[PDB]
Amino acid sequence: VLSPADKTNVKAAWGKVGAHAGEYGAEALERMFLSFPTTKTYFPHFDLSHGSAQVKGHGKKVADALTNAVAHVDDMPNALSALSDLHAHKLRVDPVNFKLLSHCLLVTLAAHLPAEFTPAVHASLDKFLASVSTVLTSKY
Amino acid sequence: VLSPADKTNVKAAWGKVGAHAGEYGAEALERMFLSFPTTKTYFPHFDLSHGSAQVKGHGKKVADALTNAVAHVDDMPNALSALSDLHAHKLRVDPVNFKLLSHCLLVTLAAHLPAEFTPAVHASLDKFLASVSTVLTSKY
Amino acid sequence: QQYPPADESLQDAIKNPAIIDKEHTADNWRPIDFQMKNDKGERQFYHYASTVEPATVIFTKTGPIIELGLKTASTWKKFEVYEGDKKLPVELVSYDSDKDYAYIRFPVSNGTREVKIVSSIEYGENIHEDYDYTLMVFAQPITN
Amino acid sequence: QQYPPADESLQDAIKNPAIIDKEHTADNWRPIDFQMKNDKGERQFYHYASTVEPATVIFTKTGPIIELGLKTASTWKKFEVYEGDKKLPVELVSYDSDKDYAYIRFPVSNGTREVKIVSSIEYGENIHEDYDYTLMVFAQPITN
Amino acid sequence: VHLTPEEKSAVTALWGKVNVDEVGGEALGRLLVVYPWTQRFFESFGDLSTPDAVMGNPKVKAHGKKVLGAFSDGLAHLDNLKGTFATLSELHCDKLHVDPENFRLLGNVLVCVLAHHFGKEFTPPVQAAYQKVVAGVANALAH
Amino acid sequence: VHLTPEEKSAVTALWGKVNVDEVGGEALGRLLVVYPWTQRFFESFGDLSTPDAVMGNPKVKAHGKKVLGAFSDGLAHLDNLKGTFATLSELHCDKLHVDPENFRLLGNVLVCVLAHHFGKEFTPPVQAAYQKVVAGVANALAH
Ligand code: HEM
Ligand code: HEM
Ligand code: HEM
Ligand code: HEM
Repeated sequence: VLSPADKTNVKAAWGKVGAHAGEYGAEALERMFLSFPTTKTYFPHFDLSHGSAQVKGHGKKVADALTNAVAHVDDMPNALSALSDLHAHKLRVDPVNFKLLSHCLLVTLAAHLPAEFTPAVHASLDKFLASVSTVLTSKY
Repeated sequence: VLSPADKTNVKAAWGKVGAHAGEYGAEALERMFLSFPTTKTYFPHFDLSHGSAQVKGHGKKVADALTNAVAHVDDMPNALSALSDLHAHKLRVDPVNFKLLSHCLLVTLAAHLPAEFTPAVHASLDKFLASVSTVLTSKY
Repeated sequence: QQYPPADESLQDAIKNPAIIDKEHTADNWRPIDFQMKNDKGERQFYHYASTVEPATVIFTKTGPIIELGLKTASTWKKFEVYEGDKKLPVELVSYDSDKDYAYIRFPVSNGTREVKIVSSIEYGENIHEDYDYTLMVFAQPITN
Repeated sequence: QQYPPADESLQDAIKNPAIIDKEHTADNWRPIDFQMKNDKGERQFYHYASTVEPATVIFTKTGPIIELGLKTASTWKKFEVYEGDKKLPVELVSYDSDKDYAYIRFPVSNGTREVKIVSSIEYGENIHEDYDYTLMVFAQPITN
Repeated sequence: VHLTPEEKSAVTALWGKVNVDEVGGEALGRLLVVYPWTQRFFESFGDLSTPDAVMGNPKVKAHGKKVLGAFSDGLAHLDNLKGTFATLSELHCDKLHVDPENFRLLGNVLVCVLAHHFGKEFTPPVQAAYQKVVAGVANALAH
Repeated sequence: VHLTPEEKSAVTALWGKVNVDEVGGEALGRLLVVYPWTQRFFESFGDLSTPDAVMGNPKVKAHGKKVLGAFSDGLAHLDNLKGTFATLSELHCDKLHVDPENFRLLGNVLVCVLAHHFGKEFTPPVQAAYQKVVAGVANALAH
């Protein structure tokens, strides 16, 4: 459950990401596949080599979905309805994998936006990503 | 995130608990302390012997809070605000302990209300208790 | 354009685009508390859990109207309201799509203290439950 | 009974009990889409994220009024709106306590296509950020 | 698993009353419904679209018996869980890629099914004994 | 921890550039702010009411250095993490009663601080190497 402060931290920080959101999304996935190779089993249709056109393309879709989620953080279930259908109903993704992508996203943001990645912002982003993960992994 | 079906399952099932809610709350705690003795460190002020007047009394407060949470399942953060203050801000309870009490509550409900404890109801109650736990363990 | 009455199937009446996310504030109105009781004198938990408190008494020239917010609208089936013995007309004035709340209205007599509810829920894999009796007891007698 | 203007400190104006959970639906109104843009021509993300879309054009005899829902109201500080060069009066008509949404209104001229916003946020342990320029571009020119 | 002789006697006594043909299907069935992502691992079993479909699935029932029997083997060799579940651990890790956390979930679901079956007989001291057993099996599979 | 000689070289090379006086305080500080329940274990440290208070707390900084040094000891004895962290495992389990899941959290926070410090230099292949190290240390403490 996000505080008003948490929501503000996330929105303000994500605004500073901007046009590079697709770049970070791509990099977070690359990190996840390398660090946690069991996550690759969800993308057997992908060529999971480094600099993969599919991974770069998928990163942009993941970033655009996170952007949508941040813009509707007050009511994510309604906003991410089709995405919950995909991940929870169809893919049946194990929640443990969302913790791994979330951590990789935080790693990427810390590396690229160190001035913005304060302790307070870190806290709010981790909390936000955990809420997104619950929504995408729940059948509602 | 609860579906309309999940909310209905929980409300209907909890209505069949009724006046015995305080009895189950007490029993769930007894089970938690015995099964998971590290949870006893949160109640050093209690006499944690079996049939403890404090544990029986506390079970009723826990049951009344769960009843309140079920009645306001659509917006638990606002309903459980003071309870989040206690558990998240003051007590700083580790989220792992909420999973343990939740499981013990499910064990108690299964033992006392077997006709009501169907697979679908089980699913919704586990999901509900997980949402209550997130609220009580978050600083918002 | 024709949908089932809120009386018979609330979960079907809420699909009507004419009342989805429609404004429904009255000119003259008052908040009123209430309790839901079952046949054994206990609190009727499902209905307490599934209703917005306080309700609203709306003043009109044809008599006082009670507005009640019902939660999990897509799970309610029957929701008949009786003043003593006689059946009241139940109208769905608005459905909140974002939180699945339905706002229904029914007229009561002046000095009405209680109203009887006969209702059911129907959802999921053929799950069906009847609540043959619930008593909505108002905090004060309804006036104006 | 006197609170700060929504212009100067929205987070303080929302504490006014006169507007907490107050009804605010108009007689004649129309939904209107919009975009929030920054000084570099990009989407101004914080404001897009922090506003309810669509907004509402309310028709009155004194001219068209825009109603905008602002999210995380308790975090907003300054929220000044300018039509071209001249500063507009910003009124807080309602605050939704349950979701921390503030609904503000400001009058615009007929055929107004864009409005300028100068605003800031202030919260937590002395966290303060200024948004010196945001352009609210309407989907169509405002009429009536 | 460090169980006192009294706990072993209480655990063994109730396990002899367990309907082995039924309890395993209910535990596995409930795992799939309560924690729906687990259905991904059992997609070869067929129709898992609804609760009624899962609980009535003969392959869920058949496999549930295998899992119970695995727990029955665990009640023996209580001082050597790691060695006995070694072959199963390698299967679930290398071939199936199941996350360790899920082993604890199934263990806790089995306990709920035991309470569902035995009711008041499934007392808190007895549950406490079974919690040690299911935690031991989970850890053994995670090893 | 099963690391290839290239991974050991990459891990050791970046660890030599680590500001040991600072990185440990930032990791522990962020653990307490991001996962606020962890403050309960460090209530002897004093004021932990705000982020600025935690990061500026000299006892958080002092203890953070102990934790980093513990990780530095872990970079040696990579084929024997269980034995080296045995004494610490017993402390965190028997005396402090810390849940194993929290060890993974702190490990992941350290990795975020490393990315925060090194930026683009903290490449995905390097992170992958550090993930194995932090997972190894976490498991060792949980043993
Ligand atoms: C931050 C949380 C996540 C977000 C925001 C997200 C977002 C998305 C989006 C936008 C799509 C494409 C939707 C479409 O085009 O129909 C997608 C598909 C997919 N997701 Fe995720 N996802 C998340 C987490 C995960 C995780 C943890 C996994 C498993 C490791 C996963 C596995 C997949 C797979 C296998 C697809 C289909 C690939 C394809 O389109 O070819 N997702 N996700
Ligand atoms: C189902 C989730 C839980 C609910 C609904 C709940 C409910 C409550 C309630 C109603 C109170 C008393 C509030 C007051 O009188 O001011 C309370 C206090 C307390 N809770 Fe919880 N609780 C939950 C989980 C936990 C867990 C997991 C722990 C740790 C094992 C815990 C530890 C405590 C302690 C130590 C107190 C203070 C005891 C006292 O009043 O003397 N709670 N809780
Ligand atoms: C302590 C809990 C568990 C026990 C005792 C257990 C035991 C077993 C046993 C005895 C088998 C049969 C192996 C064989 O065919 O020779 C098996 C297979 C299998 N297990 Fe588990 N298991 C447990 C938990 C889980 C969990 C949590 C999952 C995933 C959520 C899982 C997924 C599977 C799958 C997919 C198979 C193969 C089924 C088939 O292809 O027929 N198991 N396990
Ligand atoms: C892999 C991660 C961790 C490492 C390497 C680590 C290491 C250490 C070390 C070296 C000490 C000093 C022992 C001494 O004074 O001789 C210590 C103590 C301590 N640790 Fe950890 N630890 C870790 C994770 C955690 C976590 C997650 C918690 C709780 C959330 C925790 C709580 C404590 C506490 C409360 C002390 C005692 C501090 C004092 O009284 O001065 N540690 N740990």
